[PDB]
Amino acid sequence: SGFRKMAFPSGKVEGCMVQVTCGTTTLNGLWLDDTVYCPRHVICTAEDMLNPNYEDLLIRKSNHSFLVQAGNVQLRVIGHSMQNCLLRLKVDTSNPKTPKYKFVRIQPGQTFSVLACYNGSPSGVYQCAMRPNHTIKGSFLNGSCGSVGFNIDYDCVSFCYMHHMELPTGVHAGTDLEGKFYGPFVDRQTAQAAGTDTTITLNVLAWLYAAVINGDRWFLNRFTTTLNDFNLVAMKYNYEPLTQDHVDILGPLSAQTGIAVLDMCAALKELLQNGMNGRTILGSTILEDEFTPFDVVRQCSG
Amino acid sequence: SGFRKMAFPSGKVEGCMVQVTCGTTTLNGLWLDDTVYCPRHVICTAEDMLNPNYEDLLIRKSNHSFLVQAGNVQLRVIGHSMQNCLLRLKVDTSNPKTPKYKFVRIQPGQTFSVLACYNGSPSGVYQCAMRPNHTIKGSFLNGSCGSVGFNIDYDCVSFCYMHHMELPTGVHAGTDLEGKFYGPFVDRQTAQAAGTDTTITLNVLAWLYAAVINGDRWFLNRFTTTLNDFNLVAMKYNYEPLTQDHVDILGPLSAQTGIAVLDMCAALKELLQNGMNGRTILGSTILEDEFTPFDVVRQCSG
Ligand SMILES: *[C@H](CC(=O)OCC)[C@H](C[C@@H]1CCNC1=O)NC(=O)[C@H](CC#C)n1cccc(NC(=O)c2cc(C)on2)c1=O
Ligand SMILES: *[C@H](CC(=O)OCC)[C@H](C[C@@H]1CCNC1=O)NC(=O)[C@H](CC#C)n1cccc(NC(=O)c2cc(C)on2)c1=O
Repeated sequence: SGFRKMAFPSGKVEGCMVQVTCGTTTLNGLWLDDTVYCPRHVICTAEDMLNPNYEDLLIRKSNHSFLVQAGNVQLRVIGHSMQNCLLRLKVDTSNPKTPKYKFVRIQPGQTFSVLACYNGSPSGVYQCAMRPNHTIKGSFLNGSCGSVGFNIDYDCVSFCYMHHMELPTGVHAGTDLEGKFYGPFVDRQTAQAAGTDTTITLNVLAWLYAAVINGDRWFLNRFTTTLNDFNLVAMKYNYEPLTQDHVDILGPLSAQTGIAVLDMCAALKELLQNGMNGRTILGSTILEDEFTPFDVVRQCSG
Repeated sequence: SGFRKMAFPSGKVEGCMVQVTCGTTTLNGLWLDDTVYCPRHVICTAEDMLNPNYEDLLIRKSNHSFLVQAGNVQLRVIGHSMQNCLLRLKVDTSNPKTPKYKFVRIQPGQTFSVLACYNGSPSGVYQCAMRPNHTIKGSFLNGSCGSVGFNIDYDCVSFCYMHHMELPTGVHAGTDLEGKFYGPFVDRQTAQAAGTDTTITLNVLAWLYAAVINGDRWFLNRFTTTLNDFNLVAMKYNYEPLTQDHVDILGPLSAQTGIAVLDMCAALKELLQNGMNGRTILGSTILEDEFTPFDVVRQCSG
């Protein structure tokens, strides 16, 4: 019945994306009740990037210094504070399109949809995963900062990402909605590097479980193996190692397909060794690891 | 700055997705002003699939025979007609969340976002392209029919797709919002086949133009070639042939990168002949053809 990388619907978040300008510099922010969250680097000038004192740069501002527009209509600011790497700006008006929501801090290999925005307007939406090295392989132009990542859960919106910046390799770094960065990164134009990235092993498996449910069984083999043998191979190929928790978590997809997590791992193990022979799994010629167990069922079961 | 497959934001459409039940059978429909469009096969029973008389099956129904719920609140039906392969159901109430909109009939290789829905609720959103053989490689479970495809253009929503059914290969068929199918397909459980599929040549190019703007130039070469030589190779590899219109259309990305459409085609030509040597373009190990010229700029320029 098909397997696509698919995002959550964006409407609920769309109604929360306001424009924040401070002096000249203009980026997106998130409007939940009478707060507007945006990156603190909104207060920076082109120079205040190599080495900026935020606490200081900010002590040189007031509520009226910041301009917040919903589509075209300004919100009057009445409070402005620093929340780690964000600004928490109080506003005269509380958002009428504010959904049920929570702020969460996703673990690496966990996924979220990004809503890419410019001057407060949403430009598009795509799925991605939080890398082990604590990065994102997003698509983000200049003015994209403030753009958010989120998981929906019925009518509840869980915010997990706000975009701050791009790193050397061409990869993206940002923070939770508590303004606390992901990985060891800082809001400055210094030379910072993402660590070496591993492959999210659990996700790769879930993706085979999905290939199977989608009638794609070629790479299946008879061989089994122990978590122990498999972990030795995983290290070679820079795969994140498998914890029994992970195998328990694949239980539902395991039972659902009548393939034992460890039988599947044996199939993977082989693929890591025996290439793919220019075949395709679900149409991919590489091992997709941006799909959680949860992603897989949700799509393949309701 | 990154290149992702990204959908348009779904909010505008989200507010248009109602549940339509007729007897037992329950699928999604689209609520624009006081009309509800849904597939006509809503009126079918499990048996009325191999060979159903719709005009007849429908002549055996009235306005109250159909149940339309917005989230949970019923819309009173006051008119029910057949619009080719859709139903046009009139309702007591006009939709308060109806956007500016038009109904268009995209050409093959043109793309749209799909909003996958179940019992009137949106489940997720993904980009795809209308294949040359007039199919879609979507992800669609049972109850997904009624789900729509669309292009946004500032605040205007252009509807181009409604989902009717799956075909042998694992591919998806449906219609425009005039109820007129795409390709030679019919709303019946007969054996219908998609033609052989070609590769959307223009899109493959735009995707290299994007790889280039995203600092990915390895596959570039010195060789040029004429539209004529390139078309001969295209046929071999089941690529859709290049019309000068197509090359004119790549003009903006051409100028934008200082690579001449025909210089780029020469690079492609080579790739079709000289594999990829297990390299990646924009991280893909195959030639991506689900990206229009227009898709490419929009993402890489605002
Ligand atoms: C924020 C955009 C925004 O809205 O703010 C301006 C109004 C951007 C997002 C970037 C632009 C390109 N791609 C992105 O993801 N972030 C920045 O530009 C940050 C600002 C902060 C903090 N920033 C500032 C200065 C330099 C850099 N870049 C690098 O450090 C860097 C080094 C290498 C190599 O590649 N990038 C940066 O992200
Ligand atoms: C519509 C789902 C819906 O909401 O209607 C039921 C309430 C589905 C969408 C399908 C389900 C699985 N994947 C999809 O994209 N469409 C149908 O099930 C249609 C109905 C019509 C018209 N339909 C009916 C009967 C058979 C088939 N399938 C095939 O013809 C077929 C043959 C092979 C091989 O694979 N599929 C069908 O789509």
